[PDB]
Amino acid sequence: GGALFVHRDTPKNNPETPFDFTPENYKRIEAIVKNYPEGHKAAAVLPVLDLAQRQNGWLPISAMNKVAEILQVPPMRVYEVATFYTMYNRKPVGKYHIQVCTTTPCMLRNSDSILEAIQKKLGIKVGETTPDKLFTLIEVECLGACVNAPMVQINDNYYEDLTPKDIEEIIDELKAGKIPKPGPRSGRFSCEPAGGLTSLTEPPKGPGFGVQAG
Amino acid sequence: SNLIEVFVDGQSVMVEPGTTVLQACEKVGMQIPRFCYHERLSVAGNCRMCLVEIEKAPKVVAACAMPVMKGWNILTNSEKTKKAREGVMEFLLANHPLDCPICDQGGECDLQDQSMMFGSDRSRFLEGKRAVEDKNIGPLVKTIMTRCIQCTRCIRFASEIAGVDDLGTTGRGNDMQVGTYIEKMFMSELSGNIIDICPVGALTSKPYAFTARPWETRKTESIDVMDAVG
Amino acid sequence: RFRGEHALRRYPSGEERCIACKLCEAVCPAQAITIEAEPRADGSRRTTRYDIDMTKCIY
Amino acid sequence: PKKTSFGSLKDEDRIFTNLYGRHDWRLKGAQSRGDWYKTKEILLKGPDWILGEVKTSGLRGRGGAGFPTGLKWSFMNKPSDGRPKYLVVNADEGEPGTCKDREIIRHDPHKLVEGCLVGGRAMGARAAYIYIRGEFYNEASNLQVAIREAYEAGLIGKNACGSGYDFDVFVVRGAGAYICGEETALIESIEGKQGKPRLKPPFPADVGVFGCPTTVANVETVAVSPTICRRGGAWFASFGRERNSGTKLFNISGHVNNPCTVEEEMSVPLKELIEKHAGGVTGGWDNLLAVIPGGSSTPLIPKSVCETVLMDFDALIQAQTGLGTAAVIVMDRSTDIVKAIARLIEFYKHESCGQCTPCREGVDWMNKVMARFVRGDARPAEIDSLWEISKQIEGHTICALGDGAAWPVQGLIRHFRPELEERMQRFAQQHQ
Amino acid sequence: PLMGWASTADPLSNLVLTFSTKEDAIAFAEKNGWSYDVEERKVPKPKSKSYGANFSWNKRTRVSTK
Amino acid sequence: DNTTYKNLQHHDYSTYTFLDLNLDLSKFRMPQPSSGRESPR
Ligand SMILES: Cc1cc2nc3c(=O)[nH]c(=O)nc-3n(C[C@H](O)[C@H](O)[C@H](O)COP(=O)(O)O)c2cc1C
Ligand code: SF4
Ligand code: SF4
Ligand code: SF4
Ligand code: SF4
Ligand code: FES
Ligand code: FES
Repeated sequence: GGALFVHRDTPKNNPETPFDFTPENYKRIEAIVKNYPEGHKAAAVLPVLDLAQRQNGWLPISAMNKVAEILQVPPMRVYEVATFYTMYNRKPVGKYHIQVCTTTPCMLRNSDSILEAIQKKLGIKVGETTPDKLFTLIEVECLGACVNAPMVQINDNYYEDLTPKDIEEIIDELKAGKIPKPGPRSGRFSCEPAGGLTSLTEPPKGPGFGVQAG
Repeated sequence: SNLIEVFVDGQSVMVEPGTTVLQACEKVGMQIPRFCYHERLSVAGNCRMCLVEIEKAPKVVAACAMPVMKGWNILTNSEKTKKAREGVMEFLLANHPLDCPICDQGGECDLQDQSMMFGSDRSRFLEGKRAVEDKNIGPLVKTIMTRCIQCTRCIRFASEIAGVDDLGTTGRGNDMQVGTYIEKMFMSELSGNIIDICPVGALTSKPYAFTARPWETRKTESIDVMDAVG
Repeated sequence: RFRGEHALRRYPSGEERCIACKLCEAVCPAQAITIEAEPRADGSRRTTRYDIDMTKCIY
Repeated sequence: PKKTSFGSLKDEDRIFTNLYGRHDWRLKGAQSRGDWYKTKEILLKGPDWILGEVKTSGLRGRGGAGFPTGLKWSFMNKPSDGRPKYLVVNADEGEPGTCKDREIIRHDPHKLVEGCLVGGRAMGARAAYIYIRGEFYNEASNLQVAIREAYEAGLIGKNACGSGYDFDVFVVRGAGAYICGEETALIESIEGKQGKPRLKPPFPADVGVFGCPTTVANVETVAVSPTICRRGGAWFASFGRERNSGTKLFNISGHVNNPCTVEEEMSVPLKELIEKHAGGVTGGWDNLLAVIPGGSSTPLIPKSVCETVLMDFDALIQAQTGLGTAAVIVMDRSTDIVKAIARLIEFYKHESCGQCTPCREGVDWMNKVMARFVRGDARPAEIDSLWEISKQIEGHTICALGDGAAWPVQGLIRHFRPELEERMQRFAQQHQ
Repeated sequence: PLMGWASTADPLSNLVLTFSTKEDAIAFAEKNGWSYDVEERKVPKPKSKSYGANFSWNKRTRVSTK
Repeated sequence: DNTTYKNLQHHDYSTYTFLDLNLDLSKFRMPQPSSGRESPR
């Protein structure tokens, strides 16, 4: 299309670029493949390729061909799966991959202020990996954590109910390397009403009430 | 006995239990306009031009893959259908280049035929018109992918019949490119035939190139040599 | 709007504005035109032989 | 029975304890909280009693589908075949302003798993997949821990709960796409092929995951179902109007003080849903502009309507906007709603697949047109063009997303049209 | 040699005559006096396409990429 | 009825533990069917 962040092709530079799984990781992949009925075994392409991106921060095309080899599937399905889904990044990123929900009530919640504050505090524009390494900034659509005030994502974590000052706090904590507590902050610990802790306040019922007359 | 009465415009016809809708309309002479469906290729819901209304039924059903229970009455010219066809044709013509002068299939391409004989007469939607990076493939197949309607024919053929399995789609929304992701040459026996299956001018014959034009040429029956299959 | 003789035109920085698309030949009510188009060096398409019979031509 | 009064809630009769992340999260905590109690007697009591139990409850599905569960799960009662059966629990939560599945699967895993087992034995499924949004790594990991607890306890697996039946469960993370949450394309995302939805004439029931009969059901349905079997049928049917009965989560977002998550009676006045549970509308009840009921796919509700309209599938259909996932968002008057809904359209454009031409083209249109409305450089006649675009898209495509992308615009057009042409006109003036 | 348009003495080259049924072809050929040769009509062979057969369990047919 | 958030243990996950727990879930489960073939090809 005309409006795109990055196109999807392999032009050059990684035909043979080395990628190898770790033996323990072969054990892991075997464990994964054991979860599907035989005669298919192609269902594991997506989880195994996930794993590839997991141990190697970004997958080169040699990783795609390699997974296709491990599962003995035509590689074009591997490339296809790699492009069609958002998780997989086919281009290298930094150690920390920053993701913000700009769409809807996060958007209604001032999250744009969060984005701008990030761009200034880090000092770079959107979509560009920072000079040196380890910080990348892209906005993603709804991540599902919503009632908690506008959320930002770092690798496998949810920072919820985020004000710009605390954004700066987190970012500098990552500059030092100490990863802050994942859970949402400024009260609201684990998705609650801030004021009342309303609805159920009572001790939960035991294994009763189930009489059923049977 | 393993036959089913199903009306077409009130005209009954006896068909087999599990023949498609499009076939059932073929039997009485209706040819429902279509793209991605092809006689030799497995069914897909991509083109959406096959839509047809069945009375008493609120939604329009796709005639390609819909099996025919007993007693369906298939109204081809019902207003809802024609509106559906005009719609689908419009959305297809939304993003398409104007290549008909340069394009090789100008005397043939089914977008022009079905465009006149079905779709609406005037377009809309000014700001728009995405473009696609073209991809060289073989010496045989000249490739301009901007004209691609993304109808999945070439894929299904290469997979099932050709057996190479090297063609696919990568993308979402507006942006889906149909072809090799790694820019590999695709060449095989039977590969050239793909230029007949591409319904639009996306794929065409490289050596035949620009030389000719369909209406000007005189077709002549013949046989083949160089292969004992006759 | 007067109709004289059949000049071909080209773009500024002349490209041979003719694309070879065959239409002018296709609608010719006297059939008198000829177009044969071989893709040239640049890969763009122009006409090899583009002919008219002003005899046959009804203007 | 329960008369027109609804929205009054009774604690200790609720379904989900711990939803706020309290007390003890384990098989031991959930054990003492009532999960997995007598459940062997359910499974040995037979499938038909479970099915008839759900139908007696008359509960309705989730995810905005609104279909009755007893039928969907009743399809699988077909005499068995040489091919296995599965239970696919949908853990994906798409659309904005929701949080629906996340909080449940985090704070009460064993209820979800127990639901999976009860449904599996009910329809005869061999195993239960759970496909979760890949964003949820930590969450689904907690799910892994709880499932491991279930196997170590011998609670599921071979001879689950010591019963005469064995039911395994598997869990698969997602690849991070919205349409993976759709009933059908989910199947093939499990199959490893890029997720795109199948045509409906083959049903998921008839030909499912790996081509074998299976069903798809949301975390709410599956998770609540075993306790539905343990509450006695009509008990659950006590709440809500007899058309749509029982309880459901309502996750309030948008602009209100204390946006949060609660569980309520099915039928509730939206006004009460705001007042007596989550804070209040910022700036007062009169400061609201419009409210989006349920999922983002649902059309707008104007003030004078949402004031009087309760929360019900059928009642909201009377409001012309079908109910979504029940997580509602509200909008300040100060905000520009055209920008909000336009951005929502951008969400739909970025999440969709390229099979049906009508979404992959039309939704492009509505993106660019809605952006033009944001800048207001269009002309007044064009809004109706946008309408007929939405109509010609709706109903012509495979999945509901295409339909789901048509409704919001239509909503914005119906009530708020006169708000457009003043922005149209002030662009005419300001620009010329 | 002046231009190179194709040329012939073949006054009958460009004729074509549309007939409804073959009996009318042989009829007009017989009657009109010049010898003829008939080719037999061919049609598409009736097929069974079941969309579900794309996804089937043990059957070799399965659609990759769909 | 002490009020404290008790899932704090989930903050302790590096990015392996999901799949590693899948490894720890090895066996414990019925062998799944073979269909008719090794691969659909
Ligand atoms: C566009 C679209 C989005 C969907 N999003 C979700 C989702 O976020 N979560 C989910 O569990 N199911 C989702 N579904 C699937 C529905 O849950 C499914 O149609 C149905 O509700 C499952 O049956 P149930 O109501 O018994 O759970 C989606 C379906 C479509 C078409
Ligand atoms: S593909 Fe068809 S519609 Fe498009 S330029 Fe070629 S002839 Fe015209
Ligand atoms: S290249 Fe041609 S055959 Fe292939 S999807 Fe595009 S239009 Fe269809
Ligand atoms: S072939 Fe004829 S109609 Fe086409 S560009 Fe040339 S002069 Fe014009
Ligand atoms: S409407 Fe769009 S997203 Fe949905 S199945 Fe069709 S092509 Fe895919
Ligand atoms: S033939 Fe039915 S969708 Fe193309
Ligand atoms: S709206 Fe931002 S996370 Fe759902």
